[PDB]
Amino acid sequence: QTTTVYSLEDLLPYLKQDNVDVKLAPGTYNVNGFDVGEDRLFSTTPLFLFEGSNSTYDFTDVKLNINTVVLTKFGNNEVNEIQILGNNNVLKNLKLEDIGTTAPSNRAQSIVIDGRDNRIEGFHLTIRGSYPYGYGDAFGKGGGSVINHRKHSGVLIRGLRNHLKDCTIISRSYGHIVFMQAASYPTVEGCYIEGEMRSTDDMLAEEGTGSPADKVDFMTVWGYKLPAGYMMSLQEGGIRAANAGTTYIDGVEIQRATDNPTVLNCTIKNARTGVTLAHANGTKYVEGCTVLGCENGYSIGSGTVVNCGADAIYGPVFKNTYGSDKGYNADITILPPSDAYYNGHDAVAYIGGSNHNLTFRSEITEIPSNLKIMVSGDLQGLRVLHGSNPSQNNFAGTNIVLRNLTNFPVDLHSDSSNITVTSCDTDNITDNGTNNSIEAID
Repeated sequence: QTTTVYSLEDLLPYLKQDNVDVKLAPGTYNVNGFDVGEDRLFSTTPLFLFEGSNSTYDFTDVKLNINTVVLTKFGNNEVNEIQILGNNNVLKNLKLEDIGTTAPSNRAQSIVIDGRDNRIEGFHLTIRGSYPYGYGDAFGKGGGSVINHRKHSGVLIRGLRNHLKDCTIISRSYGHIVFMQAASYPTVEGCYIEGEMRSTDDMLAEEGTGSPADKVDFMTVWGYKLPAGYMMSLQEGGIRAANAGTTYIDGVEIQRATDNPTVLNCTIKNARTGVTLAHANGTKYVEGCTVLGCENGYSIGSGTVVNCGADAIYGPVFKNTYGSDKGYNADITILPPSDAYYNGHDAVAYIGGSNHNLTFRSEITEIPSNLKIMVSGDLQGLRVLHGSNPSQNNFAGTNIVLRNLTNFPVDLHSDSSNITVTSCDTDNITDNGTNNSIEAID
């Protein structure tokens, strides 16, 4: 009942068919610039457009090598290597690697998942080729950039009930590793997600070289010269819900926020954010995850984070995004450091909003002197200095349960009120808020 094909040329017709069971024979397949043309195999982008429904595609032992020059062969248009438009499709075990580091002419997304009830399982994806690469988002991630960009993202989850399962996503590109736009009930489960880091001091050492950052005198889009002392990711989000977007389901174009995301048992390493879902609506659930060396650990806005862990070497494990945050319930383990501490944010957590139930657990005995649990106050975060992103800093906290089962100190700012604090040690808790309760525990 399974059709096996032995070339990308013979694969493509099946992508336009419904109810097919297709296997691409074990082997290596190469997509290079010569392969993209009007009379060539890849006439249009997306390269692999899964338009059919109710189909299964097996890519076991398939290595698909896509030369990044392909990202420049479609004019000034977005290039997507893989897009699923149908429903009830299963794609499994493909190994996809972006070859070379050539930047996209405009922008690129390796995999885009529209439709409903699709699953991508067991993929191994390596993302390469973007501009600028080496600065993170310091000189622009959207419009009005200090340095113009050609972003390359990895997996874009849209549609309805679409599922990313047991995948490895390695990024060496300036883009989100895994993100959700206009997605209803997306689920990310069992995935390993990894980017790479670079200190702002290393960036600043480009002074005099004529680098692109050197030529703008390191003036960031946040309004100030790039500060030393921070560790940045070269990628954007690890698992992120975008603000708003467009998806396609059953020939219906839909503009909406992401809603009801679920993230289960994922390890995220060296991204801008471990798991950030504050922009998603509906029920948010994050369970069993590990976040290592990210600039921020967990920021889902509201919902549940349970049985999760983050280390604190490069940024806070937990951040309330806005003062409008409400009903954030979290049980987070501060993991032992995966590398030396280089956390310029001067906080292991920033807590604000109202009606939160927060538990922090750790075995760490050696606490860096700048690391503190903050309830309200002026976070020294890289992107919120000197009034930048003002809704994400300097906001009040009210009616919050804080169970500090850690040796980390707690600072309650004067904008904090009705904070119920239990801690291993209350001697390192400073309270300048209103009607805060502070009880020690064994």
